Amino acid sequence: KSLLQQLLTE
Amino acid sequence: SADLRALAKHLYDSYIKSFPLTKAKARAILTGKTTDKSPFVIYDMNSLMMGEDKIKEVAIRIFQGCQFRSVEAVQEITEYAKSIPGFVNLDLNDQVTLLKYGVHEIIYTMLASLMNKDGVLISEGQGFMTREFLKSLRKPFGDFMEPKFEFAVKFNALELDDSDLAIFIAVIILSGDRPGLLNVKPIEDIQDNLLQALELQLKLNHPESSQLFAKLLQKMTDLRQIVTEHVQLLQVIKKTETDMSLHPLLQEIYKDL
Ligand SMILES: COc1ccc2c(c[n+](C)c3c4cc5c(cc4ccc23)OCO5)c1OC
Repeated sequence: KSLLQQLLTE
Repeated sequence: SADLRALAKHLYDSYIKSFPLTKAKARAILTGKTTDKSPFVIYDMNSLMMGEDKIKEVAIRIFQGCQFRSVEAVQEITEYAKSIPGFVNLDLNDQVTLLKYGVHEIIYTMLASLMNKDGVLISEGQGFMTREFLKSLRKPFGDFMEPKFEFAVKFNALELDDSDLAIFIAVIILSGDRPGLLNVKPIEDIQDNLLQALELQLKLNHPESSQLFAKLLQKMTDLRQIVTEHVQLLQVIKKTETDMSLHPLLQEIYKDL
């Protein structure tokens, strides 16, 4: 759900 | 000492990779010391219409252009935070929390790099919006930017360069006092090291600037008041301004805050 979380694992 | 300079250089190199528009490139544009450009100047409604192609009532369209630039900045700052040694090994929820509560302080910091007392570079340096024009927007829109201009003029008088800013931004992101952090100690340990690198950077790069380090610590306090004040203004906007709606990334950041 978190957008920041997906950004951080790219 | 040598380890502190290698950390400082690593952070500068990542900063250059993460942020396409640096303070050095921006002051060139602002002072007109560049070859390409110039930026299109937006100083009234007529020049706003003309400059539109770079890149709903006016206050609104402007406010909603700022969201997308803030959204791009969040992404660049995220990329930058992942280069700070130790940061990607932190609990992933703590990374999210550090960026959530830290990204606006960093945005306001780096926005000073694009400002002088007369206005602000926008669209990756392709436009310049005057301070006067922005204050002439209807309440409460005329007030968003002014306290950022007031911050930036005093911040800019410190004369930091990109090398200084890289470490200063990293210190701010590694703040162990953000709400809901699960494991504070590893974050303060990293920040303790970034603080010592910052101190040595200021000593060597600004040898005649007495107490510069103490002055930047105080700017970190001032950033928190700026962000508090900005959140209040946003609150007032949710309470009126009918159609308005944050970008989903901003909604995440603002959720609670
Ligand atoms: C991250 O870089 C940024 C980030 C935010 C902004 C920005 C420039 N402007 C004009 C605004 C802005 C202008 C406004 C406003 C709200 C605003 C909110 C943010 C920005 O409401 C009244 O007019 C910018 O410059 C390159």
